[PDB]
Amino acid sequence: ELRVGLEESELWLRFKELTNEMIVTKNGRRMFPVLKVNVSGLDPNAMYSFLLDFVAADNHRWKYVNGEWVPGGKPEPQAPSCVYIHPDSPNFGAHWMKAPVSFSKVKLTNKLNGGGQIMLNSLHKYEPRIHIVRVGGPQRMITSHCFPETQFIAVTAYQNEEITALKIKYN
Ligand SMILES: CC(C)N(C)S(=O)(=O)N1CCO[C@H](C)C1
Repeated sequence: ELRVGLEESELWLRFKELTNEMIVTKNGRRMFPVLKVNVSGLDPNAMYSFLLDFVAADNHRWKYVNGEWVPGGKPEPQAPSCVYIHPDSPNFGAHWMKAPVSFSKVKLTNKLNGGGQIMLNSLHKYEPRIHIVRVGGPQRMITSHCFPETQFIAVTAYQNEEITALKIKYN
């Protein structure tokens, strides 16, 4: 059976219990912590691409009000995020299972850009999600996995200084 697991969950849970924030910039900012995924149960000889997107967890704008995050009154439909292709893609099952798949080079932006960068809406809450994509033929398959532990609000600067401190402590 194809098994997907989060590497360093105990660390992500420190961020999650404070409400996690990720910086977005015009040119794009890399994530900390980095999403790292443990994958077993692939065909070592089959061909796969690893894809990363961000699901809007709710339809609301969030704001830091008197030391705490609160959702706004007026929900809007959240268009799905664009997909980031892991740069090792496409690759053999063996490549993906030999070490954690690390999305260290994805950059989160707030502006529509040349490409590479993934544009998110600031003050929206996101749930990272991967798609493992077995390419070509009649054996083609997608398996998707969400990482609730890795939820964050996109921000142009940190609001909760406890997050600022954890980011620095562990970087
Ligand atoms: C676009 C193309 C290169 N593919 C990844 S596919 O094999 O035709 N394909 C797309 C949907 O997911 C499955 C893996 C089947």
